[PDB]
This record gives sequence, C-alpha cells and structure tokens, in this order.
Amino acid sequence: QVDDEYAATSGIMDPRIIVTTSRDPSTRLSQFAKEIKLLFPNAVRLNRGNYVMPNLVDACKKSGTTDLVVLHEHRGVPTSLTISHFPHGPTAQFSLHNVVMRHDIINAGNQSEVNPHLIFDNFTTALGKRVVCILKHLFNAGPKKDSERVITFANRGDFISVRQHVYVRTREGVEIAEVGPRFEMRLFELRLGTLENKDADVEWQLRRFIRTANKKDYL
Amino acid sequence: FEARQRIEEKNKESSDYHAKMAHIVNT
Amino acid sequence: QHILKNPLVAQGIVDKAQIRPSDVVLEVGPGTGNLTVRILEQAKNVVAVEMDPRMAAELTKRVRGTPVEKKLEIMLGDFMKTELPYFDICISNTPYQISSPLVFKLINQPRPPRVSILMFQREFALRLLARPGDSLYCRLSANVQMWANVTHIMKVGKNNFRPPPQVESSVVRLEIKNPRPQVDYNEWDGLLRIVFVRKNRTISAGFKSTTVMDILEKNYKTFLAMNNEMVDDTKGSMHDVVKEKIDTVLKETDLGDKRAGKCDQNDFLRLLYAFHQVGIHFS
RNA sequence: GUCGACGUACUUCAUAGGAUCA
RNA sequence: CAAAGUCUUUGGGUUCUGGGGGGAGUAUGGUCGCAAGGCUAAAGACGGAAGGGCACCACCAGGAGUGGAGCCUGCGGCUUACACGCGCGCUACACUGACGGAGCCAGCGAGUCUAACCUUGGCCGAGAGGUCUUGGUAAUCUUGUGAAACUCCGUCGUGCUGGGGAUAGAGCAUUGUAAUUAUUGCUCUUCAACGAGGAAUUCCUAGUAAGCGCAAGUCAUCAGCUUGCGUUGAUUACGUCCCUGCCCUUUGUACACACCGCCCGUCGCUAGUACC
Repeated sequence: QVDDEYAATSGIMDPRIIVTTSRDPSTRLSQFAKEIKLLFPNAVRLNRGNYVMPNLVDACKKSGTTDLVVLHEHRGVPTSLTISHFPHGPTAQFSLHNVVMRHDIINAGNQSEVNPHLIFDNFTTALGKRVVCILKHLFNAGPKKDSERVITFANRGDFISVRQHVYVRTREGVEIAEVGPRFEMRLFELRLGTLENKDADVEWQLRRFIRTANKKDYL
Repeated sequence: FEARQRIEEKNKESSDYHAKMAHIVNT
Repeated sequence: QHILKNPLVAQGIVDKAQIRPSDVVLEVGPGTGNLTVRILEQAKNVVAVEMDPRMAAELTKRVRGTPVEKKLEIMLGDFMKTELPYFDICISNTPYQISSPLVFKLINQPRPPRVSILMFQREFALRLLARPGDSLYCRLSANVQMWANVTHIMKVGKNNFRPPPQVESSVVRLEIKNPRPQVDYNEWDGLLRIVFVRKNRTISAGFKSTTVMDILEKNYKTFLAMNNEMVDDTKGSMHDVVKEKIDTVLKETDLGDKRAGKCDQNDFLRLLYAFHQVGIHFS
C-alpha cells in the first residue's frame, strides 16, 4: 500500500540516489558501495569525510534528493545498512550478511543500468508491505516492456535475499545469467523520523531476547 | 528442523482431537 | 453466479465420484477451484471447461508451483458449443440454466462417461429420480431413465451458498447404461412427446388431437411412399385408416385406457412395438 | 445405498431500552 | 374496538379447536416406502546501419595505496583429548627525522539511592598503585575533558645508531578464589626483520586524498574493533569519447523564423496470376 511517505510522490516522480559510508571506509567496503551504486539507476555517490551528519543530510536535502543509503562494516566487510527517505520519511536499519563481488568472480558482461525489472517475492504481513513499498519507491518508475534487468527480492524466513538476473526470451523459455551481489539482508528497526532526529518515532524494533522470535517472523 | 516438525505434529494432533469431540456431540 | 462456500460438502461430492488413479475427469464450470484441487490430487489429468477468463486466469494462477501444475487443461467458450475430448467421469457445478441440455449431451456422447456427479435444482433432480406413478413422473424422467440411471446422493440446502439463493439443490449421481439400448432415440422421443402432453389423462386422449392425427397421417404416407405402395380410398384424408389403426392397437395392447403418467417403461416399449408392427413411425 | 416421507430426540440463530457523564 | 365493552380476579346457553411462534440444522435399535446392471472399447519475427548524451566498469593528469617486513584479523588445508591458499588493517623502514624541556586550540556525550558511578584536591609511592572529602542524578563536578599531531630551542648525526621494537627474562604494583596460559599497568634488561617492496593492484576530483587525537559501546554486527566527535590539511580533473560499455530516434511528428525533405537487408500474414 502506498503511504503518506509516498502518496504524493510514488509514481509521480522517479527517484535519485546517494551512496555513502559511515567514517573512513576500507577499500573493499568502498568497492561494495561502488557495486550497490552501479546496480541502482539514477546513481550518484559522494564520499563522506569529516562531516557532521545533520549538516551533511540537511545540505543534501535542499539540493534535492529522494533517498540516502549509508553503510557500515566490520574490519573490511560490510555488515549493516540504512535507508533514509528525505521528506520526513522513514529510516530503515538492516543487517546485511553475505556478498558476491563482480570484481571477485568474473567479468560476466555488464550491469547495463537500464531501468530494471522489479521482483518482490513472498511478502504477506504489513511489515512486508512497508518494506516492499519503501524499496519499490527507490527503483526507477518506468522500465520498458522488455527490460531485461530483473532485480529480485525474496522474503523466505525473514532473511530477504536479493540478486540481479539478466534474461533473454529464448526458444522455449527465458534464460538468465547471475549478476549483481547476492545477499542475506535483514532489518532490525524502522523509524519514521529521519536519522537527523536521533529521537523521533520509532515504528519498529526487532525483539531479540524474546523466546518466540526463534520461530516467529515479523517480531 | 526439529522445532518445525514438532509444530506441525502438535497442531495436527490437537486439531484432530478437537474435531473428534466436534464429531460426536450433535449426533 | 453463486459460490458453494461449504468446505465439507465439497469433499463429499469429490470422494463419492470414486475417482480412480487413471481417470480423465471433465469438470464443467470449475469456479474458483474450491473443488478442483481435490480432483487434481486424485485423477491423472483434468479438463476444466470455463467461460469467464477472469476465473480461468485466477484458476491457472492457483496451481503455480504446485506439483499438479501440469495436469490441468482449460477449454474456454460456451459448453454447449465445444467438442469435448474423451473424458472418463464428469463433475459439474455449472449454473442451472444448462441443467437440461447438459444431461442429454452426456447421454449422446460418443463413448459417454461412466459416472458423473452433478448438482441440480431440487425440483429438477426430483423429476430425474421419480419412479412411475409418482406425482413428478414427467417426460424427462422417462427419457433419462431409459438411457441412464439416476441416484440421489444428498441434499445441499440453500445456506451453503454465497449469496444464498431461494431454491434448494441436490447432488445426483448419473450413470449411463452400457451398451446404450437399441431402441431408437427419435422414435422414443416422438412417442413420449405425444402421450405425455397431458400427464394424467388416459393414453387414448393424446391420440385424439387433430394436430397429432395430421402428423401420424403424414408419417404413414411418407412411410408407404418410402416403400412405394400406393394408397387406398380414404373418407376424409388418409387419417381415416390411421384412426382405426390406432384404435386397434389401443384395443390389443390394452394401453389405450391406462394413464400415461402411471405407465412404466415396458409399457411404452409394447406400445412402440405395436405401432411399429402396423406401420406407424414417429420421426 | 453418505436414498425419501414421516415419528421421536437435540442443537442453534435472533436482546437490548432510556438518562447523565466523556 | 358500539364490540375486541359488561364498575379491579373472572358463572346467560351451547358447538369447535390449541398446548405453543419464525429461520437454519444434526442424529436415529422406530414406521411406511424407493433402482439399474452382465457384453461393450477414443488417441509478425530475424540481422545491419546512421544520428545525439553517459562513465576514476572509459580516455588525460596525478594523490593515496596494497602487494616488502612485523603483528593482529574475515573465507579456504589438516587435525585434536600444525610445514598451509585467498583478503582487510596498524606499526615502522629515520633528519619534514628521533629523544629533553617550554607553549597551546576542540567537540561528541557519559556518570551513581537505599547504591558507590563519574568526580576535585591535598597525600605519600619512580611509576604502577593506595588516603578522606565535596561537585554532579546533571551546562553547574569531570568539563575549557589544558587531546594529539602542532609550534620553539636543546641533543644527535645517517650510523640497519639514539629509527625500529617483533623477541624474552626478571622485579614491581594490581586484581581475582586463583593471572598459571607474560588477563591488565609500571619498571629494568633482550634488541630481530625492516636499506621502500616486482607481477599486478584498488580508491579518488575540495575542507577532497591524507594525517592526528577525544567520546560511547544504547535488544541486529562490533572489543588489538565499530560508530560518533572534532583537528590539521594538500596536488591534478573539473576537459575529452580514442577505446571500452550504457541510454535516446529512424515519420524530426510535436504549431512561424535558419536544416534537410524513404531506415536498410532476411524469413514472414494474406491477395493476385502463368504452371502442372
């Protein structure tokens, strides 16, 4: 469902992105930020050096930006992620776990960065709806009739996993090739206040030392 | 895997027993 | 458009059909597949016939990723205008305005089915399952009880339906005789049309109308002209002869006095044979 | 025969109305 | 409602009927009922061309590098109740240096009631470490966190020395029940490699690369790490499409003024007609 964070702007305007990092990235973390940049369309990035975050985000807001992603790491490899939707939108704070690197494996073609095709798989609860709408409103509005860049979100077992695949409509079926990174993505908080607040309305926190969260998805 | 298979066993057994006590009474 | 909401009459309808693991179910008017998926478990191959491509699209969406995804064909269009493939039992919910076509289309199939579980309106089904002498023995019962055999299963009361309609429904097992018997169809139907016009007047009444004697005179002439035997002197037109002819049959076989809504099937056979023996045919 | 019409036995659906306060 | 009346609870005569209504259901040791069948057999699509924008996955210039050393550390061999393959960081490889003294500019927050936190001072002990107290339940006390690089002179001469401390041993505090498996902190002593690092190699266009310190570990990741906080602070590009790859059109199709005035090839759909 489209939300008050998106109702006036969902299909109205196509978005732009900004990719940045917490403080003094490692080189491989910068390379992974490069991958997540080149995966997204409308991709422009900027290194954060000695920046006060209220000043940084506030200055980025008058210049006009739809969303801001910023990363974290643990001794070279990244672990966390957050999205801040600018017009008082909700920041979402995730834990990302696994990765494959286009640098690492092979040069398997090109991330053509065309307005890609979107896949959101197996989301039922209203939190799944929140994640779907927040993430859908980051992709470009208007892929073509045959946009061959299929991005894939899968929501099995509370660990949403993303891949990119490129298909050609061959004689009896489509055929796909694996590109982009492959992920174990998992959220732990939603705050409707933008991260500049530090104290605003938290929508959602993952209960951790609750027994039943062994089993239950979505808190 | 253990905790799941326990949950489906427990649900089926409980529901079926309640269904038998729904199968007897308005006969 | 009504929806069988009750999730317990559905299973009973299915398992009374005695689906073998090598059957081809025709399943006419599947609806939203509340019923279908059970048949997919128990049959090798299902052929669902549908007219609403909205329902067809949703129904074929239901089976995706399911192991039974490849054992279901869908045929679109009007049911009474397709060519049904071979099918081996038939299970039907379809809205009731085709209840009388459907039955005869199944009876007149080439290689008909073996058993079919059909849902009907209560008074319609009680026409089908009415023995000679009941209040409801109609012409429909005499046809269908010649070529098939029809047995009640249950009552489906009207509050298992969304929205609740006004008429009660029945579930009926119909099972075609095999071989179909070797009386004609069109002679059987001609005779039943005549003698069942007024169900409780005696049989000789139905052979008094002047439309009917015109029809029989025309048929008798065309029969003689089929065998090329030229015609005698008639005091009115030819029906004169036919008149006493008819009376003579209704003297011998005694049936010219019994009332046609109390005469069972062998009596119609004896009457049919007696008119055939003296040169009368009904189509 | 998951058959019908009864005859017994039982189950269930329909309960809020005025007055003041927030 | 002139009967549906007969002054509060009831008698003028007499015939008949009811034992509880409406909508759905379920069961049955009960009563009456209710079939047919025994020979018959389907299987529009495809290749090419040109026209305009894009990229530290392109060009140009370099900055910082890693890959050298040493040490910690994330995925890969083999073992227990150790000879290893892919990667991330810090420290140095010395005179812009190294040690002795002088001067010094922050911000982020944190902190204790029936507990001892965060603290000030005086004290003594090289130090490590022990002394009682107020300040603070918070701008108040830390706290101006007097931070580090930084600046001056002093010492020293390129020396693998005084750069360098991996490496050990001993003593000291200091816990804790024990440190024992140098848990930690001081002190002394030991003084390795490292003489600038090939093949390759990533990131990068200004408060930027780079270098320095202070704070907190707030339900996920994190402890020789992470995330904040601030400090100092530059060079070259701010141009191009040559290659690489990406996007837009082939009716410019959209309305004066300045341009021109068929997308191309292959298999298609169908029509026609000479032919057998």
